[PDB]
Amino acid sequence: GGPSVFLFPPKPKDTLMISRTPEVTCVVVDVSHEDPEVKFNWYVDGVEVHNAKTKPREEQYNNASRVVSVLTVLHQDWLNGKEYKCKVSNKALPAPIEKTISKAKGQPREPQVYTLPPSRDELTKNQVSLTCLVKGFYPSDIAVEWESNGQPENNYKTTPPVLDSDGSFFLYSKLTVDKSRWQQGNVFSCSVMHEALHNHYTQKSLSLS
Amino acid sequence: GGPSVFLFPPKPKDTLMISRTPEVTCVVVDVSHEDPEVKFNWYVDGVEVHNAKTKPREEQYNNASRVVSVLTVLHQDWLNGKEYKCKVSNKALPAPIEKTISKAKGQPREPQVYTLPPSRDELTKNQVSLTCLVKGFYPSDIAVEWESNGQPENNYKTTPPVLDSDGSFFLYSKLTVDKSRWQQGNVFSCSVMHEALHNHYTQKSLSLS
Ligand SMILES: *[C@@H]1O[C@H](CO)[C@@H](O[C@@H]2O[C@H](CO)[C@@H](O)[C@H](O)[C@H]2NC(C)=O)[C@H](O)[C@H]1NC(C)=O
Ligand SMILES: *[C@@H]1O[C@H](CO)[C@@H](O[C@@H]2O[C@H](CO)[C@@H](O)[C@H](O)[C@H]2NC(C)=O)[C@H](O)[C@H]1NC(C)=O
Repeated sequence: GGPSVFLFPPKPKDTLMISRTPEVTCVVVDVSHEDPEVKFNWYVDGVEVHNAKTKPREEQYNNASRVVSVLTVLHQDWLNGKEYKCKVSNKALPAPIEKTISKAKGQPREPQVYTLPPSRDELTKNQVSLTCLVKGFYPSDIAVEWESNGQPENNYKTTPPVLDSDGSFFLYSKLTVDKSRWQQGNVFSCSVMHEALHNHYTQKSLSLS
Repeated sequence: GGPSVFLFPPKPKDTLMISRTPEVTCVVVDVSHEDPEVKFNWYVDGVEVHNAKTKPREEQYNNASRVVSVLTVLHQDWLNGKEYKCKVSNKALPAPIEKTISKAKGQPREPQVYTLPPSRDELTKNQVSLTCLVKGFYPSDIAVEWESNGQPENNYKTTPPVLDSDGSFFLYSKLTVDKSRWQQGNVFSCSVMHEALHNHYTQKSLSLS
């Protein structure tokens, strides 16, 4: 017994590209049956708005319900620091629950992007690691991708952002390719999207030296 | 109203060095005042043991209490996969809460450790990044450190372990030094501790080529 509220920011890639649709998501869990109806009020910088959409009710595994409201946001509103408030009114609540999110505050800093070839030690293995170091960025909302000849690469993993000692963030992205592709002289690229880059996008290349 | 239980494994460095003292920690939060007393029963592979120690009661910020029991463990017991069960008996509980932890199961895999010098692009900055790539290890319990001339370095950060595509883990550790120290020819070392290394320890060096 007891309903709670979680509020999620848009996905980094979505806020950075005008072609994409950034959304903020209000998730209500433990919806007491005795009180199913949930009213959502949305506010952007205090001003109530209405372009939200409540997706189908989902059935939890505890005799309770999950109701999700999704609010489409303007890229520029999000990047400019506007606050999004989701107001959840229920009967099983002493008062409406109000949650709030916004972009992290603080001076945006531009990611420095560095590509690092495999250690000579790794050339004895069947596959090698190509490393993309992304550092010095703020806020931590970022997306990183790898590609070669214009097509996405499958076998890569990216660390979460890590808080660095100067208050900015860094991460690494590791791409794994067969040693044969590397040694031939194939060219690989690390793409980085972040608000503090020109056109929200930079890429750095890496191939055999 | 309602008491819960969290169970924490020992610290990686502690299980790997015989000189250190690995402990498992049973944390009880929301200790209903009406029922303060908490009895701890500890079990190692089902066998009850008694070398635990209950640290001073702490006062939460919700009219409830926090009681912590700490169990000293044998390095080899932990690394061999023995299960640690913490049994919390309280009056405000329908039944004693039993929680359980053990080392992650699965074939231990040896970390491959690779040191990577700064990208040539970074030599235009006042400080440079020295990168230690640690990959292919299992389980994810690991510790990484940096040093030069036998002394620990201050300015480094290590990513959490990341699940790689073959089911093993990797991480990176980034050491930041003034460009001047790098270019002079100072030698830096990345130390790695993990159960699947000989003597639970390896290190790799990195200096100007
Ligand atoms: C699922 O939750 C509902 C409440 O949301 C439980 O229902 C109530 O059951 C009590 C009997 O103990 C009745 O007095 C209430 O009037 C019921 N309320 C409603 C809205 O039906 C129900 O018992 C729960 N299901 C299970 C299997 O435990
Ligand atoms: C802190 O928690 C205690 C219970 O752990 C609360 O105490 C009880 O208060 C009710 C009155 O509403 C009494 O009928 C009970 O007998 C009390 N129990 C005990 C063990 O004292 C107490 O009210 C809480 N403190 C605050 C400030 O809310």
